[PDB]
Parts: sequence; C-alpha cells; structure tokens
Amino acid sequence: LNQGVTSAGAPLSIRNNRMTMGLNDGLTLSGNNLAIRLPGNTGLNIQNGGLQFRFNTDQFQIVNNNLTLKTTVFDSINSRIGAIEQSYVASAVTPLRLNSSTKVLDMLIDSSTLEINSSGQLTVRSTSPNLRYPIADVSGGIGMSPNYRFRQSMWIGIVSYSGSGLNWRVQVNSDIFIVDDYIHICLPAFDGFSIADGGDLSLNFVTGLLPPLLTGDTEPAFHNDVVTYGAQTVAIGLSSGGTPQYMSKNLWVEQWQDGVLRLRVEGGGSITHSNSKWPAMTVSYPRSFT
Amino acid sequence: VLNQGVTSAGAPLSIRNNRMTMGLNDGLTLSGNNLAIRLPGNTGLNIQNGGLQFRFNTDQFQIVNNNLTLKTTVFDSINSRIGAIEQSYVASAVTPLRLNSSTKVLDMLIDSSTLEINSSGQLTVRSTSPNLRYPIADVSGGIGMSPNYRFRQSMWIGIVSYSGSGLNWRVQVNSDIFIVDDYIHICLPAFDGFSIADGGDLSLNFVTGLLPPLLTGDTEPAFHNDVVTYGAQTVAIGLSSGGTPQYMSKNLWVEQWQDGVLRLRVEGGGSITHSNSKWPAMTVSYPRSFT
Amino acid sequence: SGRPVLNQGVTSAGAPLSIRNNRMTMGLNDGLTLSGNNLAIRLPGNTGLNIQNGGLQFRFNTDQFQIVNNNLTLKTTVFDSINSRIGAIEQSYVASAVTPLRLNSSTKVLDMLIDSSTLEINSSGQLTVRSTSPNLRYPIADVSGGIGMSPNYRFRQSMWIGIVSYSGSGLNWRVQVNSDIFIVDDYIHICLPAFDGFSIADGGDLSLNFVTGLLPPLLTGDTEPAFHNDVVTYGAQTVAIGLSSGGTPQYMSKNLWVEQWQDGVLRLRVEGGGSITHSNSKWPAMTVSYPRSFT
Ligand SMILES: CC(=O)N[C@H]1[C@H]([C@H](O)[C@H](O)CO)O[C@@](O[C@H]2[C@@H](O)[C@@H](CO)O[C@@H](O[C@H]3[C@H](O)[C@@H](O)[C@H](O)O[C@@H]3CO)[C@@H]2O)(C(=O)O)C[C@@H]1O
Ligand SMILES: CC(=O)N[C@H]1[C@H]([C@H](O)[C@H](O)CO)O[C@@](O[C@H]2[C@@H](O)[C@@H](CO)O[C@@H](O[C@H]3[C@H](O)[C@@H](O)[C@H](O)O[C@@H]3CO)[C@@H]2O)(C(=O)O)C[C@@H]1O
Ligand SMILES: CC(=O)N[C@H]1[C@H]([C@H](O)[C@H](O)CO)O[C@@](O[C@H]2[C@@H](O)[C@@H](CO)O[C@@H](O[C@H]3[C@H](O)[C@@H](O)[C@H](O)O[C@@H]3CO)[C@@H]2O)(C(=O)O)C[C@@H]1O
Repeated sequence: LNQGVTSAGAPLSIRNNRMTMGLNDGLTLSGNNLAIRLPGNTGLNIQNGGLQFRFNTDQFQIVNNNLTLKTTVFDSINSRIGAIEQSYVASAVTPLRLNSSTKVLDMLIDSSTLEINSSGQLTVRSTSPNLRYPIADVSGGIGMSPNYRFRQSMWIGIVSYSGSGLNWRVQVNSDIFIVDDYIHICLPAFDGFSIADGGDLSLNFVTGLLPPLLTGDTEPAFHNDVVTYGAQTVAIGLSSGGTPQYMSKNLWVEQWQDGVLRLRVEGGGSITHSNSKWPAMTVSYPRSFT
Repeated sequence: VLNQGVTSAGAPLSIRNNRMTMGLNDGLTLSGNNLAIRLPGNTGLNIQNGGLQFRFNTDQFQIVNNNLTLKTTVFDSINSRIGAIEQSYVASAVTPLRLNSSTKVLDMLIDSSTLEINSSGQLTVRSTSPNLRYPIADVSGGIGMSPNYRFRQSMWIGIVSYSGSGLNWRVQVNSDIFIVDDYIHICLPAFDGFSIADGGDLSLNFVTGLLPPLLTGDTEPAFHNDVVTYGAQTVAIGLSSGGTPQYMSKNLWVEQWQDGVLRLRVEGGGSITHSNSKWPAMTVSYPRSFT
Repeated sequence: SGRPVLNQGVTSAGAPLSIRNNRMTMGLNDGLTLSGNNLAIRLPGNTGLNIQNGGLQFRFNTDQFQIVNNNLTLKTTVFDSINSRIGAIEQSYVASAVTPLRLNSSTKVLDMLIDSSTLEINSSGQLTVRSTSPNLRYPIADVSGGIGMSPNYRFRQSMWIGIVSYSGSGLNWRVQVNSDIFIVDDYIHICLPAFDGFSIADGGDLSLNFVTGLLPPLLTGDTEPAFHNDVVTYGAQTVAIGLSSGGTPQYMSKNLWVEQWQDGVLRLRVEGGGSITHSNSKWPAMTVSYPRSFT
C-alpha cells in the first residue's frame, strides 16, 4: 500500500525522502525559482516575458528572425562616395598631364614660346622683332634708324677738269650729307683754268673721304650707268686777268666709275679765257644700298 | 505515524506508478544527470563564465547598454580613405579648362588660330608673320624697307609742248625717270625748240610714253592738282635767229599736274627777237603721291 | 526503529521544487515556460533567437555575418562594393596641381592663371593669344592695321607768311612773301615766290624769320636743319637777279646757298656773279631745301 514517489528520472534525484534537481551552468536558482543564468552583458536579457537578444536599433534590425544590418548604417559612406564619383577628374588630355601615382596635375608647354610668370601666371614669351636696316630698334620700339635719316661726312680731295685737250686739277674741302636714300656732295666755290665749250668735271672719291665713310658709299643707285641726272644751270666766270664774264653752263651727274664721279659741264657758249671762277655747287643723286 | 508525502505533481513534472519524471522540449537537455541548455552547432551562443553568453568578434562589435553594437573602428579605414580624397580633389573646371563629369575627362579649350599642340604634346603659339604695309616690307626674313620704294627706274618717251602768247610747238624727247623714296625725278635732255615768249609753259604729256610697269598716275604729285611754285630754279635758254645764241636766264618751276600732263612755268630774264631756242638739260623733281 | 514518525516516498524537496498539499510543482522565472507538458525556453517575439536544429540557436543574415571560433563576425564581402568604388577613384584622380594650374582644395575648383596682357579667354571660352599693337616709333606707324610708314612723314604741307630780310655791306631791306612749305621724308622745302627788293651787295645774306608767320601745324622748330646751327654751304645753286635803276634790268647770275639756321632764322648766302650800280632788284622764284631736324 504505497501511492508516493519512490524513484525519479534525471535531472531529479532522491536521497532520504528528499528530492533535488541537478543543474548545469546556464540554469540557476533565482529565489525559489529556476532561472536562465546570463552572466555579464553580452546582448542577452530576460525581458518582455522571456529570453531576448538586444541590438542597437540604428545599426541592426531583425528580418525573418535573422540579425540583419540596417541599410542606413552605410548611407553616410555611399553618400560621400557618390558625391565624388558624380564629378571628379580621372584623366587629363594634352597639354594637360596627370600622374596617376602622385596625383599631380601639370601642363606641357613649349619653353621657347611660353613661360611661367613670377606670379605663376602663363605668359607668352616676349620676342624681339627681326629688323632690317634702315628699320631698327629706336628707344625700344620698331623705328627708323637715325643714321639712315641723317649722316654727315666730309671729302677733302681733287676735282679734275678735262675738255677738248684742256686739263687741270683743284683741291676742295667738301661737306657730305647722306639723307635717306640720297647723297649730297656740297662742293665749295673754287678757281680753275681754261675750260672748253663741253667737258667733264671728275670727283676722285678713291681718296679723301673722312673715316668711316668709304669710296663705295658714294656709288649711285644706278651704279655705273651713264645718266643725265640732276641737270642744272651753273654760272662760271671766265677771264684773262680782268673782270670775268659769267657763262651760263649746263651741269649734270653723268657717271660714277670705280669711285670717280664724272659730271658733265657744257653749253652756254664760250669766250677766250685763261682762268675760270666756279660757284659753290651742290651735287646730289640717289645712293646705292644693300 | 506515516508521512507518505507527494502523491501528485504539476507540469512539467509528472508521476506514474510511483515514478516522477520531467518533460523537456528542444533547448533543454541532460548533461549527465544535470539539466542543461542545448546549443547545437556554433551560432555565437555558448555556456561559459557561469552561464549563457553571446560571443562576438571583439574587433568588430562591442556591448553598449547590453546592446550588440558595431565598433566604430570597423569603418576607420573607410573614413580615412574617403577623407584623404575629399580634402583635395578636382570637382569642377573653369574655362578654358573643361571637365566632362560623365567621363571624368579634363581637357582645355584653345583658339586654334593662335595656339596649338605640337608634336611633343606641348602647348605652343602658332608662328605668325608681322602685318606689314608698303613701303615697309619683308626683306630677307625681317621687317625692312622695300627696295622698290628706295629706288625704281623707268623711262618716258614722249612730247614736251611749249605754249606762250600764241606760240605753240612740240618736241619728242626721251628721259630717264627715277623714283626714290617719296620723290620722282624726270631727267629731260637738252633739246632745240622754237620761239618762246617772255613768259610761257612747258608741258610734259605723261598720258602716253611711260615704260611699263609705270603708269600715268605714278607721275601725280603729292600736292595733286593744286597750282604751286615748286622747285623754282634758274634755266639758261639760248635764243637766236640762226646765228650765235644769246643765253637768257629764265625762271622755271613746277606749276601744276592735270590729267597726266605736267605743266612747267618758264618766265623772266628778258627776251630778244628770235626764231629758235636751245634748251639745256633739265631735271624736274617733286614729291610724288602715294596710297 | 523507535522513530515516532516514518517518512515514505518524497516528503520534502529543494528549490526550484516545492510541495503544497502533497502536490509538487516547479517555480519558473520568465524565460522558462510550459510547452504542453514540457519545460521549454520562452523566446518572445523575433529577436534572432530560435528553437531549431534541436536547440537554442542564434540566427543571422548569411550574406552579412558569419561564425568564426563560435564568434559573430562581419562577412568581409559586405564592404567589397565600398572598397572597390573607393579604389576605382584612388587609382586615378587629381589631388594637386602645378602652376599655372591652380586647385582650391576647399572648393574643389580647378582653374588656370594667365597674364591678362598677353593672354585672354575668348567668347567661346577658349584660351587665345591677346592681339597686341606692335611697339612702333614715328615715322614707323600703324597704317590701316599694319606696320607701315606714317603718311605725315611722307608728305606734309603748310605755308609761311613772313619777312625776308636782306643785309650786305650797309645795304639792307625787307619784303613780305607768302611761301608754300612742303615737308617730305627727312627734307623741308621752302618755296619762295618771286619778289622785288632794293640794292644788293656783291656778297650778302637773305634771312627768313620763321619765328613768326608759320601756319599750324608747323612750328618754328620744325624748320631747324638736321645739321642744327652749323655753318654750311648746302644746296648751292645759281639764281638770276635782275638789277636796275628803273630802266632795263641786267640779270646777274648769283650763287645762293643755305648757310645757317639760328634761333628760328634761316640765313641764305647770296654772292658772286659780279655787280653793278643799281637801286632795284628783281628776284626770281627760288625753292630752298635742306635736311630737317628730327627726334
Ligand atoms: C543581462 C544581465 O542582466 N545579466 C545579469 C544576470 C541576469 O539578470 C540573470 O542571470 C537572469 O536570470 O544576473 C547576474 O546576477 C545578478 C542578478 O542575480 C540580480 C538578481 O536580483 O542580482 C544582482 O546583484 C544584486 C545582488 O543580488 C544584491 O546582493 C545587491 O545588493 O544588489 C544587486 C543588484 O543591485 C546579480 O549580480 C548574473 O551574474 O547572473 C548579473 C548579470 O549581469
Ligand atoms: C557552442 C557549443 O559549444 N555548442 C556545443 C553544445 C553545447 O556545448 C551544449 O549544448 C551545452 O550544454 O554541445 C554539443 O554537443 C553535445 C550534444 O551532442 C549533446 C546531445 O545531447 O550531447 C553532449 O554530450 C553530453 C551527453 O548528452 C550526455 O549524455 C553526457 O552525460 O554528457 C555529455 C556532456 O554534456 C554533447 O556535448 C551539442 O550539440 O549540443 C555540440 C555543440 O557544438
Ligand atoms: C522566435 C520565436 O519563434 N518566438 C516564438 C516563441 C518560441 O517559438 C517559443 O517560445 C520557443 O519555445 O513562441 C511564442 O509563442 C507561440 C508558441 O507558443 C506557439 C506554440 O505552438 O503558439 C503560438 O500561439 C498561437 C498558436 O500557434 C495558434 O495555434 C493559436 O491559435 O494562436 C496562437 C497565437 O494567437 C505562440 O504565439 C512565444 O511568444 O513564446 C511566439 C514567439 O514568436
């Protein structure tokens, strides 16, 4: 006659009419009750009536009872990356050059045509103009060489007369003026001897020109052509030791040959005479150039 | 006196034929003879440190307010890389620099009339010739003075006409013509003519007789057709009736150019009765018109 | 056994077991519950915990998380998209610039420094060379857009209305003349008209006072010779002057030249050719030229 408990299955056990329960770590006594033991704080908690897992709600969420990352935890990142992607420089076209390693951007330039200003600005390399005399640099700009516009010199030499067997020479001191493309030889008045109706007066430029003027500087632009250039009247006083009679003769530049300028002197009739008084005469003609 | 004790039990305990047993669902099991929590596999749960704990990579996660939270260090590398780019990078380009945001290509806009890219990828200014106006011209590569302006020679073969006080006559002559800088020089030779008046005109007809490429217009003075007294000078003219000429000192000047005809005034110095005149060679010069 | 009270079966129990009126029960905290007749772990809601595979398991997205050494670990693939997008930018991007290229690191704006005098940005936004007027010096000048010769240098005309004064061995007098003036290249030409004067000597001076009488744009200084105030024998020529005392003129072939310009007065020398007794002089028209001073 017994209706009590005389044996028990694990985790229950009986000793001397007293029953106890064996518990592994994880299960514990809480007051009079059996409880799940959760040491420390590892995201597990007894709450809302049972065992739950706890997670930051800004970083995590539960989807089909699975722990899942909140898609927003990445938004800040993708936002910053999308900001750069939408508009940035990845490649550069010449003259632009991009070193993909040091990520430095520079530009290729021709050093003969372009340069870098002290203030880092791109400037066109200034160049001096290529000029040919009489065009020249005048106080910094493209101008006309002063030497072309006016050059003064001097000739101290021999004038020779020759006509119909009559011959004689005189020495003159003469200013020379070169102005643009003309030379002017300013012969002074002088005395000579008999002259023919027609004859030539020769200026020997082979010697007597003041340095640095040279014989070749007196060559006409028509070189050694025979011309009738600069024709004019000259009044020459003819006498035989008394009052001279003035004859109106015709004079022109006739020919330059090897540094000797020949002038023709003819016309106006003549008289018997032994001496001639010549006026100052300026003789001009276009000058040779290179 | 018998104390017979427990005779019934409530779930999860039950008694049958004097034996008590405890029923268990999955999750609860026996570890020997002790009650235990069942954790199949490896899902982050473990019995450790006295009980049930959740396990996590300590470099990626931390526990804050007993809440599983992402450790910030996890993003440190991402934040450093993006920050390194953000601090300095090109997002926009100002002209002439151009940025195509859809291809990430940076190029530059250049005017192809003044600039270009050479064979070595360098930016170079186009070579350009100076813009020059005659008589300034290119002389052997440089900016110089046109040789043609400095000296040009031609020739006129034509008629000089005298006119004075009902006297008229003509003489065919040839004459070299020299144009030098802004002057023209017409080099007439000596010639014989007929009776002249005390005062009168000598006219050169340039409408014909000029040697190509010279044209009539090239003989126009810089003062055009105004009446002037230019290049006044003395000319001795021999007058006679067949005998020995008597030379009159007359006064000659350029008076007017009209329709290709250059008129020279010739007057002064007196006159005598005569039928013939011996004219000296005369050079006529004046500043010449230009464009 | 003299024991006054005999215990049979189970008469007491340790917590969590308890006995009331011969019934044994189990006390349970939240987290433990009854599923039918069985003890069960209670998992309220859905928080990643589940009874499955025979026990208590934790559930996680298998694309985002993984288990290493029974630890919850972030699956490395979840940052792959981010690491590639960033890396793509890294391999090639402009971080810095070298002058004249200029990058504002704070606005992400790239531009280029240029000289405003030698370079410009045209209408179509291109970089173009600034068209610049060449540095010229008169008489070289701009002529309809090209480097040319100033028309003013090539030919300029005016007039002098003034006094010509004769002086010579006591004989002196003056006459008013209107004279065209032409300046051509580096020369000045004074075109004196014919005029009448009084007694002249064998040698004498004819002076032109340019201090007054010049018509603008000409000024006195414009008549200075290129040889300044040197005494010269320039442009020497023959001039026939008619001498008389009321009757028939006798024409003397005299010799005239430009001799000296001083303080705006151009002095011409007139000598030679003999002379006679006379009270009147009939001068011809005479053009006087010389090279002109410049700057
Ligand atoms: C996630 C968590 O909170 N874990 C706790 C656990 C769980 O709450 C428990 O395992 C669920 O069954 O408990 C831990 O022990 C604490 C717990 O027993 C409570 C119960 O009241 O007492 C805490 O300290 C008490 C202490 O008993 C008193 O003497 C003291 O005067 O007051 C304290 C509280 O103010 C226990 O420490 C555990 O280790 O299992 C603590 C975990 O953090
Ligand atoms: C995270 C982890 O380590 N999971 C283990 C678990 C847990 O450690 C365990 O549930 C905590 O209580 O153990 C696992 O292996 C056990 C499992 O096969 C059970 C099934 O009943 O048997 C266990 O051996 C027991 C056995 O059941 C008893 O008869 C014996 O008297 O005691 C043994 C020791 O407790 C295994 O250890 C599991 O699957 O639950 C393996 C997981 O990896
Ligand atoms: C993570 C999870 O699944 N949580 C469940 C839990 C766990 O399954 C359980 O605690 C583990 O032991 O169960 C919850 O209760 C549900 C559970 O008891 C089932 C058992 O079959 O019944 C559900 O009630 C339903 C029932 O299924 C229907 O037959 C009935 O007609 O309607 C009821 C609902 O009105 C329980 O909801 C729990 O809260 O512990 C539910 C969790 O979501």
